Amino acid sequence: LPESFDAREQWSNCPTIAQIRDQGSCGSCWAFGAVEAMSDRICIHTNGRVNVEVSAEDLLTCCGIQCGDGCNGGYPSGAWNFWTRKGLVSGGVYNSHIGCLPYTIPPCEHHVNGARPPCTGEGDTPKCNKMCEAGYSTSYKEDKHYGYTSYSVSDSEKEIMAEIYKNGPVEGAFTVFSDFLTYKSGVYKHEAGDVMGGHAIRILGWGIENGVPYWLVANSWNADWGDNGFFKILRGENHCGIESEIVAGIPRT
Amino acid sequence: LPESFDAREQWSNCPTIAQIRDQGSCGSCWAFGAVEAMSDRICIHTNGRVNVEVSAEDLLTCCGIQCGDGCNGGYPSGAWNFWTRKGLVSGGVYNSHIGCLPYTIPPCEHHVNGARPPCTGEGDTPKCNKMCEAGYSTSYKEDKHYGYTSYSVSDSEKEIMAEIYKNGPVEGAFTVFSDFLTYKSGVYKHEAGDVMGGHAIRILGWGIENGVPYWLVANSWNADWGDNGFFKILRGENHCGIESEIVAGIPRT
Repeated sequence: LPESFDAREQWSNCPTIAQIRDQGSCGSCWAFGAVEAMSDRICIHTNGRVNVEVSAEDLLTCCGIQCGDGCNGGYPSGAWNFWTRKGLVSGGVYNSHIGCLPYTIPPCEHHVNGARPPCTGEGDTPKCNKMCEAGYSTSYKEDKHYGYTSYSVSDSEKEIMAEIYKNGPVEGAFTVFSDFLTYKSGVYKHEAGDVMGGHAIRILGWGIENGVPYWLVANSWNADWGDNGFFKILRGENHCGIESEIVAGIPRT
Repeated sequence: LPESFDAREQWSNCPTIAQIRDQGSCGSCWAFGAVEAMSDRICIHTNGRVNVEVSAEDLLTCCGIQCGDGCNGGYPSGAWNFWTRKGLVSGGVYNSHIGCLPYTIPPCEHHVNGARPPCTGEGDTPKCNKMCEAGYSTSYKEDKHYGYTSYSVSDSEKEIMAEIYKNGPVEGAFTVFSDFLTYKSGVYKHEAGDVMGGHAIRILGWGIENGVPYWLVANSWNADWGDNGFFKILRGENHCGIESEIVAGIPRT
């Protein structure tokens, strides 16, 4: 296995892999981490032939109790589970107007002095409407994209690495401390600050930066957070349980 | 698979299965759900031959950063990794003087009234003393028992059940609300309640209360909290994440 890896280089024809989104003022990081990596994988699974942004709207509103409690938080493995069964329509970003269900919660500043509104506390969850936005060609039903299988990956570096290399990006989670919130670049290790909680993310590569091994990680706090919305985190010593909740799946053909 | 199951009667030769520990004033439930399930497994796998209380003290204090922040909380999957690599010594309950390193943190009252002092959040992590207590027949390095494997179990009801039924109780986790804290009897469904955090526990069976399918769970809050130390929580609904984070392993024997 190579000394570093990027899903975006390895599968450059797939655009969603370089994309960064915004969950807004809603705790849908469980939903985002999932729908991001599904998009990457549908594309990867099809040599590019299929290129869908899978909807964060669909999963967040329509999943139910299995995924947890919506904008108040949720469970990744419920996400991929719902995907293998009820499956997931496409949906661009806020006012993208692409696919079936574009995401309907606005972008905001996540701990950064920008020009968009302040995010403020987890939004409330919207209802589930089994119908694509008006203008979209096919219906919700016909627009579903299915998972064939989903699974948890074990706490083993080499294993989480083999998975990203062979099947594309995965979903992870980790404890979040205050000192995280103002990350800018380099490799995040924890030193200071209080607990804030788990928070789900999409892992898309690994590498070494000045002696230090890392996971390359996409956050859903838009691109003016961190390193263009991405970040690196210590790899190897379960740092913040980053290696404890890897979940993944294979798209149906 | 059976419609009902109890590891406690499946392997009645295996006493640790029926035992409720007390974690005391320390957030070491991640440690307690693992050594508990590990003991159960060492007993089941050697068919009776080896019977030990695996030490909570050793895990909690000597595992380090791969497991978390000790008494402030940690990560089940880093516990089972530790076992497979560095091993765990024998330790019974507080003032048992059984085994190498018995637990050094006092039993207390956990969201109940009782004869014992109230628990506290304030819980320092005892240091990693790599010495068996005085009297113990065998030295610390000698008394270590090792994991052969550690693995995450996928979010599948039918798959979780079959792991237990074929291999022993498991460790797992769920999101705790405040309505949980005052449970007594019956099957847990989260109705009301506010969010309090994760809780790592040990699952040892399943069944059906009045139509309601549930999982049999050992808490580590002593026996006067709840149903003699155990509780039932609903099944098949990833309810409060119960089917989301299951970890296990096979003893080296």
